[PDB]
Amino acid sequence: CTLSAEDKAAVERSKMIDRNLREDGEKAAREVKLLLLGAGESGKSTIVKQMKITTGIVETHFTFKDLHFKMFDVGGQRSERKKWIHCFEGVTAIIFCVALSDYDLVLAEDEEMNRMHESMKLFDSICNNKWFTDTSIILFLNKKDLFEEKIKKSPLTICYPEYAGSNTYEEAAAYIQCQFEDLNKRKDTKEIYTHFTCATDTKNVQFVFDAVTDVIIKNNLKDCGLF
Amino acid sequence: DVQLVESGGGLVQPGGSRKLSCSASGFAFSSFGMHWVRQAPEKGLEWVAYISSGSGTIYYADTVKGRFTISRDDPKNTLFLQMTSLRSEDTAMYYCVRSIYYYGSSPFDFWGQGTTLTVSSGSDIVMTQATSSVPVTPGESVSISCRSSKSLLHSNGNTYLYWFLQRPGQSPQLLIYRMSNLASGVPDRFSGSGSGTAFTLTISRLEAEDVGVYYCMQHLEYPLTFGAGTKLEL
Amino acid sequence: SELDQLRQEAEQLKNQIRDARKACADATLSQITNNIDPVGRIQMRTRRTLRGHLAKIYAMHWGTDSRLLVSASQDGKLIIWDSYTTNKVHAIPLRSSWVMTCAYAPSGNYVACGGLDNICSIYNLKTREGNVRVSRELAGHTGYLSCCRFLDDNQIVTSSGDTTCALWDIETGQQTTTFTGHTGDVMSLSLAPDTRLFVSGACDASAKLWDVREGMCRQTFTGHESDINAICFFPNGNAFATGSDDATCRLFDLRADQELMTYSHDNIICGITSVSFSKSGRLLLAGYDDFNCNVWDALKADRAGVLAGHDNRVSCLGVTDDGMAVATGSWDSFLKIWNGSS
Amino acid sequence: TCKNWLAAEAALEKYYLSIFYGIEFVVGVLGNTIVVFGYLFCLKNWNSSNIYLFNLSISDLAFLCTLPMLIRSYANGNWIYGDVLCISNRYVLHANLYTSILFLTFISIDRYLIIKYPFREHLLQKKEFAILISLAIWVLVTLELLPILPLINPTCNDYASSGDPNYNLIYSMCLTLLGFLIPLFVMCFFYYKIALFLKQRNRQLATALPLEKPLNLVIMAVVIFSVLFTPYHVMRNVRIASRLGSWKQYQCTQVVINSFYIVTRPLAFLNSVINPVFYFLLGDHFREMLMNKLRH
Amino acid sequence: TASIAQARKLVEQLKMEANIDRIKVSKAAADLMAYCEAHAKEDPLLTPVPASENPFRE
Ligand SMILES: O=C(O)[C@H]1O[C@H]1C(=O)O
Repeated sequence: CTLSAEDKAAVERSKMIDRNLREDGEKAAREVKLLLLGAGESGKSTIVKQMKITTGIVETHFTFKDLHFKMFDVGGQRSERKKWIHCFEGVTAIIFCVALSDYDLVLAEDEEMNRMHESMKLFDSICNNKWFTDTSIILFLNKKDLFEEKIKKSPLTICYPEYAGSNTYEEAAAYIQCQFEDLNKRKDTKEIYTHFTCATDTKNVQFVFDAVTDVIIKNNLKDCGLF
Repeated sequence: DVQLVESGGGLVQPGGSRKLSCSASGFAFSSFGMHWVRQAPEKGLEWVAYISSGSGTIYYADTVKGRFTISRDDPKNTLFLQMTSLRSEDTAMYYCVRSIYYYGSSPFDFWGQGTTLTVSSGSDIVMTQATSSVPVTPGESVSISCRSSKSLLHSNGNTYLYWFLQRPGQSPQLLIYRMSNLASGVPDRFSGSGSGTAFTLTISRLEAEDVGVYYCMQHLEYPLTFGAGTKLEL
Repeated sequence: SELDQLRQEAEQLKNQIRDARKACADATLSQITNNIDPVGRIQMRTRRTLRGHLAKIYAMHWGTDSRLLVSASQDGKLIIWDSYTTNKVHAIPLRSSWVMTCAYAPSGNYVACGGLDNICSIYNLKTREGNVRVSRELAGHTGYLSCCRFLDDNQIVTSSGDTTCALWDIETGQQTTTFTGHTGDVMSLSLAPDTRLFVSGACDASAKLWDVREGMCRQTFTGHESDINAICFFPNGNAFATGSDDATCRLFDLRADQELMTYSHDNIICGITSVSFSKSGRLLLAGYDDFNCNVWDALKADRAGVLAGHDNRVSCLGVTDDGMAVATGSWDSFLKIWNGSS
Repeated sequence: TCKNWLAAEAALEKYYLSIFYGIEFVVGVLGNTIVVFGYLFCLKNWNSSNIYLFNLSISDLAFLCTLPMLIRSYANGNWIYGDVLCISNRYVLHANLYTSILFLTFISIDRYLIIKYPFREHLLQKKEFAILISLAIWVLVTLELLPILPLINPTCNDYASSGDPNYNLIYSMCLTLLGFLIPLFVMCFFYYKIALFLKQRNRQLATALPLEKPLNLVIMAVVIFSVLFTPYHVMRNVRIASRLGSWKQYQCTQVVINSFYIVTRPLAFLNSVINPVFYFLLGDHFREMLMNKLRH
Repeated sequence: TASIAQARKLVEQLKMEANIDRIKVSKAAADLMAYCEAHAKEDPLLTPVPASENPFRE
């Protein structure tokens, strides 16, 4: 009641700004956000192309069955990951890509550590992070066709000294999947969704859709006290 | 560039109705509040109506309440004034004025060109300009005085007094807002000062384009009164 | 060999520098200041609470008039606040929502921001239209931008995660000078009051002093055990303070070329996110990971007060130019203004 | 043979009512105070579920805050607080009872809508609509309970044993039909839909198959309500109908039925002590949020 | 080549660094104390201001 005319006009402008901010927040809260990770080249670009059809961080937007996704790829950030990973604390899920044909290849740095054992270290570091204690992981195992051929030429005992030994695709795939899924320590509040990536471009977005729907339903049940 | 263009004037019989339109271009129209002001033939300025940004607030002058309606259409960037039962005292030239309000802004900083309208045959702050005409020569310095009936100084440090200059055959132009600040694009020769009720505007030098009429206006409270300006002669 | 010769020469130079520094350490600052009265107990109260951000707040900066301020959030928004009345003046939507820093021009006409996109964006606040528009996009860093500070309306200095600092020219968009020599990510920078030198701190647990005009490093300061997250400059321009991940703050003197005081407590085991001085330099304010801020007697290294009232990390804090209030931002999406009571 | 029956009835009304009322009072006030404090302090965002649960807790507290006078009067054997206190205690009881009953069904509706429309895109999932519905519930229950004033006019007895049995029977049948049965049917329908959805979802995927636990909770929410509320209404209506002149038993059967109505009275109030544990404390997020405030 | 250049640059920087003159610690400490004492009365946070002059009173 002690405000001049211009003060009241400024208050009205501030109220309009508040209304616009609230509307924008409500619009943005209805989207799915995914963080995409992988160790080196593991078919990650192939997955990006599959879902779709220098600059620091790359964002991809797409729609599937009346739902909006935002995939963030941070492979271009070559700085220390410890200083900016906490920016992604509230994502819906993490998509981790692993190449199955790397079980016998060796990174050309030390000629001693093969690529698969580096992927396992990265997966262990990400899964057991303190910022991702309750974040679901969708694990993609790419290049199964190349793996099928490479199985005969090179045995799986090269990478795993303790393998029982079947030297077939059906058993080798299961063994690798078990080795990766065994790194999850707190397997009570976190889940892993595993998929062997196929050439067709429609069976991958469907899997992501199903996993994200399951995650959302469980989040709502936990919020309501029923889970 | 910023443009406001007016239409809808002309000749009207008493008791008739008319609609005036104001189309804007070159600026973010939806974020400005807008005013209609008018000037009778061979007279001074007189505030008519105000519509806020988002059309959440509307104000009218006491002499037109019940017969005039102000509205805006933001998708097409237009402002309308619909007026009914037009008396003979409404013959005037009308101006569309834009103004924006936040901390540090400058309201009333752009005026339209105006359109003409010819009609056939209480506790308001009084703003006084004693002198009504001044002859002067180039190179000298001039002081213009304005007085108020109420103290324009609010209890927040702001004094709400504005200065406008109208050159012959032109729209008014803002010079000083809030008694001390200089408008954008205005030469530094102009300055303003005052205290409470008495205010002065000083022109440190002088040129050939400063001739015209000077008006002082108050923005402390509605209905936003003017004062009959002082004419500077060569 | 020649590599061994150069390594030995570097070690000998380091030993000579250490001996030269140890020569001039006659008495400690605690001994010199053991004869001044304690500051007492400092009590402050919350005067304002600014709400409207929907995510974590990462940076804030005061205007030179001590009334307006700018804040940056990861919801994709810059907000300009009038602190006296709590009104919002401008809200600016950003192209990239991963902002990590923001700055206010001393003239009051421009704002700057940047983040995980490796770009510094400049925004013009005084336009003929009623909207705020982007003026320039400075690109050329190969890592995330962590800090930026205006020198005037046409000059700005930034620090990046590619272990580099840069001084730009806004009109042309070109890098005018480059500052290299750090071996880790540069996390902060501070400008001297005369804007002729600036100091930076990196993840290699060291700080460096740079001459703006000549573009070389004059002095290097070490002593921390972990990454340095914050850095501030003493009011007279002859000393500075650093905050690090080892839960301690330290004070360095330029002319003495060594550390003067360490501020640490046995109950603090979290890192420091921000640091600042008061108008006279007697008090040092530091924000921590354990959700509150601590006030230190700078001359005596004693605790003097605590600012509590946030539900998450204190990520940024600042003091006005006239020294009348403090501002703290946090990961709980609020800003608070603090003032003392007579 | 009803001499022993009368002695047992006197013993029940002397000891059982006071004891059960005291235990219910202490446990319920403790739990509801904990929940109210937790909501008022350790909570930032408010949605429809929070509003409904908070109002249910408030109604439970308001109901529980009217026991001590009844306990003291039953212990002493008389009323020592005035007649206006009689009409001011026995009125708040029933209004809060039925308000809580309605809030439970609105909780069920909201739980259905959360799985029908994730992201909360429905009108009924807005905070303003929730507040309006809460106010409407309070006002409508007060209006429907207003016709009870002239019947409990007094030395003041229980509701079911006061006044002419004709108007008593009419109002009792009307209130049992319009305040108990319809909300129960609505709740059963919506929880049935939820159960069908949760069965199909677990049947259409492997995952960890963990969605049996919310299915168990859905059935418990329905079982507890019915088990505790039905016998009270049945016994109250049959007791009121017993006093009727047409049903002139003129035997000991008049006493025995009365006893069968006393025992069912306190257990029906149990729903206000079970509710804070079942709807708030069994949740992991609420417990963790309270633990964090305890740490601070 | 690359390592030799890096080592030479490091040695040159180290040589350039060890050419300034360092004053005694006591002088710097006294200077800090003098600055803090000279400006003590103009610090509202250290010495609170009466409520009539506080812009943030409410
Ligand atoms: O009138 C009633 O039956 C209710 O008040 C309760 C009691 O008497 O125990």
